[PDB]
Amino acid sequence: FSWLVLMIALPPLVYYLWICVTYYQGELVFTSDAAAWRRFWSHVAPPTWHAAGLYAAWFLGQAALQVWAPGPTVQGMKLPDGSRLDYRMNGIFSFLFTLAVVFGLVTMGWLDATVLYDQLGPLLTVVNIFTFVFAGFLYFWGPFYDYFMGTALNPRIGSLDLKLFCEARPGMIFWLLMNLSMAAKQYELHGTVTVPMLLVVGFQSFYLIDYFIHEEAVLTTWDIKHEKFGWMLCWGDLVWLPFTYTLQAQYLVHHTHDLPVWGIIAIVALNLAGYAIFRGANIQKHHFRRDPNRIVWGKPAKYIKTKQGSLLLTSGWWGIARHMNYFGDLMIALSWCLPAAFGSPIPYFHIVYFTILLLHREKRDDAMCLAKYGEDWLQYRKKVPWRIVPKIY
Repeated sequence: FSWLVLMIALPPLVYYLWICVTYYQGELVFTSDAAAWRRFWSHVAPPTWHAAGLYAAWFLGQAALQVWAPGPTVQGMKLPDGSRLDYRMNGIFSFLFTLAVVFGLVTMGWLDATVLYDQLGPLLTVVNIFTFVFAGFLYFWGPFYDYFMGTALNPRIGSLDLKLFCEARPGMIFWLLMNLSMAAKQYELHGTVTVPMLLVVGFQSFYLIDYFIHEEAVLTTWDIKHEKFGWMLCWGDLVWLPFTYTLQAQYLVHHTHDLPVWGIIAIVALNLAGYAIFRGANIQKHHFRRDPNRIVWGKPAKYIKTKQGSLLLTSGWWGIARHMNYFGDLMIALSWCLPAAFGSPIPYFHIVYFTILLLHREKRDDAMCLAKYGEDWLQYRKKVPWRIVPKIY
């Protein structure tokens, strides 16, 4: 019921926003006018052979890389059953490689610095069709909406795991490439790469670089550990992420304003405070959980020794709130959106979205650790009451 309608509803929302930002001036268009709606929705681009070819070439370039990237191999999760999946993983080498190759096609003139901006509209629809055909196949490898949530758990061909792959290669690297192309397009249309583009493009670049340095970490996440793929997962990978995360740069492509240096200082500080907290918390959890006795913020570490053989840090960021890290991530989000300034609501629809996401994620994780840690978790929730913020929530 809600799922098939949500399923048909999603691709339009991406078109809507894209149309909005590119063809209008990033204003939230809404009228009741018939003629206005025909003008609005005519802007949807049909699927071109050069686009389908280009994407298919890219997606298979990444699949190729994912399969023959140098190494190492890691064991994956799922302690019971065993039920321990092999993961060849070369995200770093892959990333560097596809950069060198892509920039290489670009200097060789064989590809244009701006293809991803130019042939964008058709890509959106090409990938939209490709994910539907794809989700059809994912349904076929393994009862009305199962298209939505999928079957066969973590499906593979030739040591290629699809949830992880789509999570990473053809989805997220495309994100940075688009950003670069859109940077390039701002320069071709206006003579300089404006500072807000450099903030946005650099910030997302570094976030991604950070992501791959911690490629192993995403082997423990809900997407990977628990939820079994499906159209929403696959489409969230190939479509939602690149074509909405690039909205800031999209917007900026024809918004060549600069920011006052105080805005520069506050935005960057926001981003780095956010990274101190997001990466800080995780490292701290780890470095504590490999040596409890070690100091954490000077003081000897305060932990709760859970009956089911695990330790819960009750100090450092984990002492301040149960999810400082999520807060870190959210600061980071807001720091991407603020270069865009206050011309339009569109660039900021990420922090709204991310916020809701984090809220959902928090609730889930909370439940999970109650199912696992029982009273010790409750004891913990007694020690550290604040979910994220933490004086507020």
